[PDB]
Amino acid sequence: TLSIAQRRDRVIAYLLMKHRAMHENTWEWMAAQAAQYGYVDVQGQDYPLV
Amino acid sequence: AGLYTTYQLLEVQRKLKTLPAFFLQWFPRQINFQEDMIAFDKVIQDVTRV
Repeated sequence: TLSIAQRRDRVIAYLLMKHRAMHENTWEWMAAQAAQYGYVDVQGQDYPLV
Repeated sequence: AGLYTTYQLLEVQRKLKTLPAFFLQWFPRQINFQEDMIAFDKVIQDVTRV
């Protein structure tokens, strides 16, 4: 029943929500590290450990 | 007596067992359908990754 325009609309809406939620999960994770250990190790595949 | 002992028949002692419904309380939805099969689509979206 979806047009390819509508499949695209759905998937993009989902991806926007995923991005917002992934950012907010990173905020939660950073807050948890800060509150607990008093420091946070930031890392990534594209971000050296500091 | 002699030919045969006489009797009084007292009321019959019937014992109608049953298997009363217990599990069908968690199956409240009834569908009568003539299609061959029923189909479900299950979708999981983890949104807790950093």
